[PDB]
Amino acid sequence: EKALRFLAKQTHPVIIPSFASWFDISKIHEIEKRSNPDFFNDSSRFKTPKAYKDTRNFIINTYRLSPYEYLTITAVRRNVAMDVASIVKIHAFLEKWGLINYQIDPRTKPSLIGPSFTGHFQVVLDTPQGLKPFLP
Amino acid sequence: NYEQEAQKLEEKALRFLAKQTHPVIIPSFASWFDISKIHEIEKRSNPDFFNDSSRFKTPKAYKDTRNFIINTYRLSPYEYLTITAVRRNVAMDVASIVKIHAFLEKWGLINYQIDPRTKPSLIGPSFTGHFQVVLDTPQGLKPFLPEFPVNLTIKKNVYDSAQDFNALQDESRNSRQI
Amino acid sequence: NQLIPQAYISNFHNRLTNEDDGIPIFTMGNAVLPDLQDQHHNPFNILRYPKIRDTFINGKVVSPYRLSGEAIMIPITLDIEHMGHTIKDQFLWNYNDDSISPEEFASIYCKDLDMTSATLQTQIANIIKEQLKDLENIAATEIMSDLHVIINLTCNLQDRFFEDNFQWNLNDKSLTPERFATSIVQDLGLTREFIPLISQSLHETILKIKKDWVDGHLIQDHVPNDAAFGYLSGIRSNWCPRVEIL
Amino acid sequence: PLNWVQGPAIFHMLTSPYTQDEIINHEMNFLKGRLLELQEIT
Amino acid sequence: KQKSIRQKLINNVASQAHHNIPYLRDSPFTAAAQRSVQIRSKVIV
Amino acid sequence: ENNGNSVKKNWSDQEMLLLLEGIEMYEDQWEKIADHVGGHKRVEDCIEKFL
Amino acid sequence: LHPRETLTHYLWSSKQNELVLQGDQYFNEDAARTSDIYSNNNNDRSLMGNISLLYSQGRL
Amino acid sequence: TNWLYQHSAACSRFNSDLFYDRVKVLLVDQQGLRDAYTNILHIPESTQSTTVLGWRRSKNDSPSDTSIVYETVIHDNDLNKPKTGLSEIPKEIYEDVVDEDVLRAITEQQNFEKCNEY
Amino acid sequence: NVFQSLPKETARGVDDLTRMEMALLSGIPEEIKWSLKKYLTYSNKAPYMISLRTLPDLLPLFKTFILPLERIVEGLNKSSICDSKAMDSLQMGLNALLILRNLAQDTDSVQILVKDREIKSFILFILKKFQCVATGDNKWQLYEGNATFFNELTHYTLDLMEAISSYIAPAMKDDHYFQTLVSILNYTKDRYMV
Repeated sequence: EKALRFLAKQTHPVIIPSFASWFDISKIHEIEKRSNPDFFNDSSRFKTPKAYKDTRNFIINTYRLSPYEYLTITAVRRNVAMDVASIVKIHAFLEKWGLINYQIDPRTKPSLIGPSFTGHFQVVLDTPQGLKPFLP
Repeated sequence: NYEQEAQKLEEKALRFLAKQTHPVIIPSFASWFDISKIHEIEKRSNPDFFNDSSRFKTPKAYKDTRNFIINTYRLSPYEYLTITAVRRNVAMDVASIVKIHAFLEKWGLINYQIDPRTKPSLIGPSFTGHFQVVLDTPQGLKPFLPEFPVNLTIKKNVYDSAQDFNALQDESRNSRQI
Repeated sequence: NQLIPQAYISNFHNRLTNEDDGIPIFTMGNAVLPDLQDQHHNPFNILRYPKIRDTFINGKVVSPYRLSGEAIMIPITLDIEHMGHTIKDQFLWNYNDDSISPEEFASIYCKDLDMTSATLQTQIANIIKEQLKDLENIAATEIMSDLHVIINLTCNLQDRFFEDNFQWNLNDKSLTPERFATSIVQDLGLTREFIPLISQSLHETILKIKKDWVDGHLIQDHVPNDAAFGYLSGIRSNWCPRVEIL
Repeated sequence: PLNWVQGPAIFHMLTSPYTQDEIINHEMNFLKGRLLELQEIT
Repeated sequence: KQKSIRQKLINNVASQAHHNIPYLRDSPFTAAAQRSVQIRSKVIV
Repeated sequence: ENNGNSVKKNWSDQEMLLLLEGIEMYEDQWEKIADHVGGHKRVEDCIEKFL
Repeated sequence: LHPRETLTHYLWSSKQNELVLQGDQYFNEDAARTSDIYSNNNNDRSLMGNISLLYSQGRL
Repeated sequence: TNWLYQHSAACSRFNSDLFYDRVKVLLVDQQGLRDAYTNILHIPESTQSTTVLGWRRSKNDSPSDTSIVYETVIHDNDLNKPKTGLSEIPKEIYEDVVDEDVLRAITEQQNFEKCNEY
Repeated sequence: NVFQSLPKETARGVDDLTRMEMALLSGIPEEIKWSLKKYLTYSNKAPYMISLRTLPDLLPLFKTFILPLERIVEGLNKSSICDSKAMDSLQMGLNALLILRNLAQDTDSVQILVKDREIKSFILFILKKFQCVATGDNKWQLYEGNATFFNELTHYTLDLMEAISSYIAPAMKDDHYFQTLVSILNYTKDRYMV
């Protein structure tokens, strides 16, 4: 009633992996019902399933509008009025099944700032009679 | 296209490698440790992360702060790493990060007071062999490829003997021939 | 010969009082560090970098200091003026753990600052004892009944003030706020020092709100304001984070 | 409380036999050459 | 001169022979002999 | 000659001659042998070549 | 009674005792006056690797 | 109308804006940072190859040689299938699935991901 | 200038006693061999350095080698020691048993060994198996090829029983130590053991 136009006008075409062929864009079913069951078994007044429908549609279509960039958690939090503790659940759920961060430019994914990786560094051993190299 | 993308990935991977200039000495009894996986000595000395008692102490956060401490030590080996320098960068409670720092200093993985000029050198294992460490592809330098198991040696390096393996001399002595 | 010893340099306090490095602890090619550039196996080459002969010239020699079913996290602020220079920082504390005493943390924290005045330790430990004993039965709560409060949040770090808005459910315990601040700083590209400083500025607000659920017991679970997309169907979100330099 | 102390002189002989009768003379020489060197410290 | 250096080499490599070679210091009888030479004498009363 | 020779473990006749000159000189003192070879060889290789 | 873990014991211990008896064959008269110990026997690796240690102890 | 498209386009512009912010400062302008507490150049983790796989042995060509060749290498399997992790899912969930070749594709992707070692 | 004021006492790495104490606490087997050899040398030549009165966190570090030797003694009636991995554990256990035998002639390293209620279970176990050898009972007949593994196993236990018996000075009626040794005395032919 409102998203038909939005899927029609400005959405880049659908790319979906083979182990996501069980996905249903219309309604939900038992996989999403048993993975995160808090939206269904009366957790609160807020977590009714129709809001879950609206948020999963908004996330997957927001990835449809730009399939070559990583959809981050903050950029969907700007216009989804829901718990951040459930935005994280739905976002990790949809990324986990390879739907909405599947085929992207790999230099778009946010990585946490940190020091370099020292695994290829050379270590030498402090043997009690010398300094033999550490070569397994 | 595959050869050019492989050469491109090799170039922009050697661009980010953190080349070694300082040797790192660990004590011989702490040779059980590996950067990648968690050993059973760490699982019985710090059980608070593996009992699933609290929510703020998972093995993933343990491994992240452990690799953080060891990687910020080995890039500057000559400098004594302190607790306050680590506490401002990692988000854990203070007691646990003090436990992990005292653990890593107990085994001599960090902060190992030694002067290697007053000890000899040895040849323990065999002489020859193409010792090649196998890393992973850093996801972020992968090719774009809008629609291939190529392995690439980044840095070749030869050593004549263990005495120049211990001091990081790569037969550059043809430059400085004394 | 010709090998550097593995330790014995602890040039940390001079970078605390460098006045170029933006450290808020004290008051009174074109790269900078060779962590991506080889030097062709001469250590002398590392003396061309201007922050590294700073740690060989101005360095000193240090001696190494030598040494429950549910954690309860309590944020602790620290604000002490002492001989012109001050100390303003913040850290969490595990109330259920007692493996380290605040006297021992005061002896450790005073040793990196290179004060060892033997009376800063007592003052720091008394402030920590005070802020722990003031909050012993306010962070041990068992909150139910779906509060879902709104949170404005600010962070002060050297005229680079962080501020954001979000809806929070403090009834489920799935989302660690340290993981939340990690997800923020991964996205905005900030330095790693904002990783504790947001979460340490969040738990306090959690026990500010928890406070009103227990002390005055004011429920006031009435319309957390939204933008008619999620929970409360107005017509069928709030804001976004930012870093403002004042 | 730590005290960095020099350890005792342990007689590690160069050649190591296994029968006792090939050892006792060397160990007597070690006991003499250690206790005479140590007696002057008192 | 190289004979006198080879004597000092062989009479200090073969003179240990049970602490460097792995398959000799792991035999029963060598380990038992090295263990039995280290027996401290019994204290009467 | 005075020039730096080729890649090591070649042992040209000049270096063999100077090694044997050093052994006739000093009878010990392998630092004073290894510099008399030319100083671009270690003690631990002059002893491995004289044996 | 049980033949498996005594034949494995035989195949282990006979091999180990053969290695122990063949731990002494390069210390003869005319096997040490010649040159086929020091040169080219990196296959052996046992001696001529102690020379980095024995000079550092002053023995020579 | 004109609500939901406007909101989703604003989300995508905000996403690309955060990307163009985070890519210039860290990697392009000065290629890293500098921690003030420790003299360590911070770098984004995506260019760093987090794990380390097994070792490999060999021998040099000429016998009776003493030289050591220490080196590194990269490795991956096929470098095109991504790492959308299905192994962090228990095996009791996806057994009321609709098809059987869907189950085969899930097991194929999981057996691909468990071949991180070589 | 900063590389001139190094403390001379710590510029060799760690000291050897902490090296020996950490080497056993790890799991590297050759470094365990080195640590036990050096503990044996220091126990023979200067036992007061490894006096249990001084270093209290050292006796469980030997219990963790001596206590899994009971399974080996149980399985020693057949040719159990097949590979080169169980034998190394056997030799480490016998060497740690010798170290605790050598520390038990001190009269201050002895009361800590007596007050432990688990070393005496091992002594009683070894003596019960040697009583099964000395009587000739059909249960647990000794395999002869393991006999040199067992013989020096039972000379290092009696020397503990010779040292701790003064602290078992109240003798009961139906005692197992007294019954076992009075069974052993009829069998043996060693002057030292008698």
